[PDB]
Amino acid sequence: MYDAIVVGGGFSGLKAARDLTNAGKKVLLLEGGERLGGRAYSRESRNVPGLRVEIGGAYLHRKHHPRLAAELDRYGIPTAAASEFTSFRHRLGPTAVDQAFPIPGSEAVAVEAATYTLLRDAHRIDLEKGLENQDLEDLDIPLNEYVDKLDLPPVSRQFLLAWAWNMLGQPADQASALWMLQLVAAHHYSILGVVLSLDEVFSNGSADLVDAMSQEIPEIRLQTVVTGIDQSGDVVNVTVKDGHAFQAHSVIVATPMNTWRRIVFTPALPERRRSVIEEGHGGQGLKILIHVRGAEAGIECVGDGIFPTLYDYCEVSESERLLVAFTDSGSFDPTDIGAVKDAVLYYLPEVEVLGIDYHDWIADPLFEGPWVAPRVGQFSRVHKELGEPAGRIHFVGSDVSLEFPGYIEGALETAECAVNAILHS
Amino acid sequence: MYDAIVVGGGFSGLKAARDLTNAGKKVLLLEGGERLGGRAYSRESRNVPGLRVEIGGAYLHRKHHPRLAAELDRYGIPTAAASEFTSFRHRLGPTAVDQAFPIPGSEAVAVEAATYTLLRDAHRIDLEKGLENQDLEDLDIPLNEYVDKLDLPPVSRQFLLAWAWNMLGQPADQASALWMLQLVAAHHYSILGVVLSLDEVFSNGSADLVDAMSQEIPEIRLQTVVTGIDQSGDVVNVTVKDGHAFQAHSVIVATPMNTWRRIVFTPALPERRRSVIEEGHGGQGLKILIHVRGAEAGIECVGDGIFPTLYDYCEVSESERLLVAFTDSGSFDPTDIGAVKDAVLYYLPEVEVLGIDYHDWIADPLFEGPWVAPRVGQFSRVHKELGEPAGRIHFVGSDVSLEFPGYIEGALETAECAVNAILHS
Ligand SMILES: Cc1cc2nc3c(=O)[nH]c(=O)nc-3n(C[C@H](O)[C@H](O)[C@H](O)COP(=O)(O)OP(=O)(O)OC[C@H]3O[C@@H](n4cnc5c(N)ncnc54)[C@H](O)[C@@H]3O)c2cc1C
Ligand SMILES: Cc1cc2nc3c(=O)[nH]c(=O)nc-3n(C[C@H](O)[C@H](O)[C@H](O)COP(=O)(O)OP(=O)(O)OC[C@H]3O[C@@H](n4cnc5c(N)ncnc54)[C@H](O)[C@@H]3O)c2cc1C
Ligand SMILES: NCCc1ccc(O)c(O)c1
Ligand SMILES: NCCc1ccc(O)c(O)c1
Repeated sequence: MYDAIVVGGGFSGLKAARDLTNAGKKVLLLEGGERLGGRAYSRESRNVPGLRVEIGGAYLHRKHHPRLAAELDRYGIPTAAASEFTSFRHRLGPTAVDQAFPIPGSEAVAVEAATYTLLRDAHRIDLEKGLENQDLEDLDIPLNEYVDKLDLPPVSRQFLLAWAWNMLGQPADQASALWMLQLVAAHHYSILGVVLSLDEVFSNGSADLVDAMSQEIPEIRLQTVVTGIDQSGDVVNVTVKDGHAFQAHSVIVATPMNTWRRIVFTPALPERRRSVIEEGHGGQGLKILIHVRGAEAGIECVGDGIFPTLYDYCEVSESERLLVAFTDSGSFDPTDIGAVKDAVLYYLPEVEVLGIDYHDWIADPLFEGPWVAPRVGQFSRVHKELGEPAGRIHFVGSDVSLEFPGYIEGALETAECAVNAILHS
Repeated sequence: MYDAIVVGGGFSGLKAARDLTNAGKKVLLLEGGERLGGRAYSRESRNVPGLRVEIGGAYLHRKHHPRLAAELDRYGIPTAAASEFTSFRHRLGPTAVDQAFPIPGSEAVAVEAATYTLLRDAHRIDLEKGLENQDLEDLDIPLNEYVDKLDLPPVSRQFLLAWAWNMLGQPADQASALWMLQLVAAHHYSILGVVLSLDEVFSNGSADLVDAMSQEIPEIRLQTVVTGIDQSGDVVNVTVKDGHAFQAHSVIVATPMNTWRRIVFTPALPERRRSVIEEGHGGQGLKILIHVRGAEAGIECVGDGIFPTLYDYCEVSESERLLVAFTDSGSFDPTDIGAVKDAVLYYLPEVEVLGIDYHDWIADPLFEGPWVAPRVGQFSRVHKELGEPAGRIHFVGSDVSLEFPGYIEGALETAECAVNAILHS
């Protein structure tokens, strides 16, 4: 019997389990997989033997992510500034300029006006109240309709759409405008900031921080899949797939939102949460690492291709590199290499694709999705509650962070909040 | 005896007198000077014999100025697109980029945030209510204080300040923030638009339109200075400096705001207007035409110099040009050529000043100022009323336009409005 059982060994669970430990509590961390880190997954490249790649969460920005920064400072984890872009190869039409900010002057007045509308709209969201408690329904519509209302000329329109596709992991017709404004809000009410937060990387991968953190957790069970969390008795009983149950005064669910439906909760969770939990969020982010020949360093491409963005990731040799493409799994099949060639050649006709590397987050039973993105209409029905305690069971993780959802920083923030709650209750 | 006496032969009076005429009214136009056009003043250059220069109002933009556009269309007056800028020589510090929009990326987030604040603030102004009827007092503070609140990094801060100086004709400490926001509002709620409205010029000078218009006015008295307007009787009596009085059912005052205090009105004007009329507005715009050698075509300079802006105006020969500088008459003495050399050399150290040409609008008794700019605190006390009828006497002109003050378009709009009022009353 434990003071707390933490279910899930991504950053959320790891921080929770460690902080509770250091506070003097008796803590058990249960991880379903064979590794720690969750959606922060560094490993050897499938294409380049010996090369260590981030297959999920990679980037941070110290100004926007103070908790993460403090983790890095705590353990002396080195960070390098992310791959700089010297070469611009956009597909935004003939009037675009080949630089990082490709808007031409002919569009400046329009961009000015949209910047006001977007920020006005984002200034409606208060980041503590929850997206369902602020009469924001009018905004919770498909992104494409919202962007059609803005009436943007071609370059800025497509530029906005491409990054929106990248960041949200959803085509414009499935993405919620409200959620886009939520990301704008989370970045100190900045549209620009949403892209400028790709500022830094882990010099040796996320696993450095994963290991530094796990060092301080005395009890961890890998390969342990929780299937039931039962709080009907005086002490919470946690049921596991293959073996003896575990019990604790408190349980922290630190698993991905889309996996919650695979656990039996007793009693059943508060009913307002149930339909969203059953359908899952709509995130379909697809990140592909593309092994290439013939690409010069520092390329960045944004445009109207099936890869909204494609840019430099890593140097492999003097002739070979890794590029990264973002798109979504409903729109693109990464196992279709011809398709990948076409998507790449569209921006970079001189570039030869050697191979691809990715992780199928959706098909992974321990995840059932990459980062969170709500379906249209979801989060104006229920959002804040999803991360609220139901009795003695707490819910944490990037997925339910109000402050920085979809980012490592969000995983850390929700954890902090659960820890403090437990240290009083 | 006339249906109407129009006092002043700038664009305002000219349109009024013509439209009233064409409506079948019996109209007399009284002009104090020896020319028509007022602050739209084309003439021979003082520096370059044979060269025709705009010494006042020169630029327009068809999208922002529909009335002016229709005048030009009516008379087939040719317009050329204004001098294009190929060369940028800013004094905005070492991080500025030498292009028309000199903001660097390091400042983009800050500019984004200020753009929201500025436009939010400008969106408070409704362009029909008058700046004194909307609880805008909080904004009617010195521009420098308002801009200090925005907390802008060096390039965008100085860039904003320099154009504000240019457009308002006042140093930051004397200019009202409210008035700046008013200009933003007038340009379809665009900061950018305030500078992009320098779009076109009269191919042969403003006098073309002045003449086309005056052709259609059958009675005009030049060298006729009105000194009194007396409406105590049944018919308005207009007193003139040297000679017999004139009378009419209606009088349109179409003279510059700052000259109104030199006329005796009977009865005295409504008392709320009196103190502003006595002090005059604070406009001190100084436009200097600088004859130069050693300047290549297409130069534009913006910066922190005593000339906030200095840019290409006219080609004189293969070695000689005219540049134009804007500043204000309280800050700079244009008769001091050494000073002019220093101001120019500051941006363009290779450029030799041959001579200068300007008009002293403030010292001209028929004007007592260039374009309107209120003193801090003036227009939130009284603004809309200044252009409102006092009995049978109407007040028109750029100075009192709510829609486009300081522009020819404003002169046209106020006139239209007086004409319609008279055609009913
Ligand atoms: C492609 C991609 C790119 C990203 N890039 C960035 C980025 O650049 N910057 C950034 O900040 N973030 C990025 N992220 C987001 C970030 O990686 C995650 O949002 C964050 O790591 C979430 O961590 P977590 O602790 O909330 O949950 P997770 O990391 O998902 O951890 C959940 C853990 O629970 C375990 N689990 C699941 N089911 C059970 C079960 N029933 N029983 C026991 N254990 C179970 C899982 O194995 C997993 O270890 C990216 C994400 C993806 C998918
Ligand atoms: C330096 C400068 C640059 C400018 N640049 C531009 C520009 O680029 N674009 C733009 O749109 N506008 C510009 N303007 C503004 C524009 O020129 C004026 O605001 C506009 O022409 C005002 O015209 P008006 O009809 O209101 O009055 P005015 O043009 O001033 O006409 C008033 C008339 O009344 C006469 N008068 C004065 N007192 C008496 C009296 N007591 N009795 C009889 N008659 C009298 C004067 O002689 C004058 O003819 C500029 C102005 C200046 C000063
Ligand atoms: N909700 C944003 C999650 C995210 C994080 C990193 C990325 O590179 C990305 O495209 C999207
Ligand atoms: N109130 C703006 C009046 C104005 C008009 C033309 C100019 O060139 C200028 O600097 C200012």
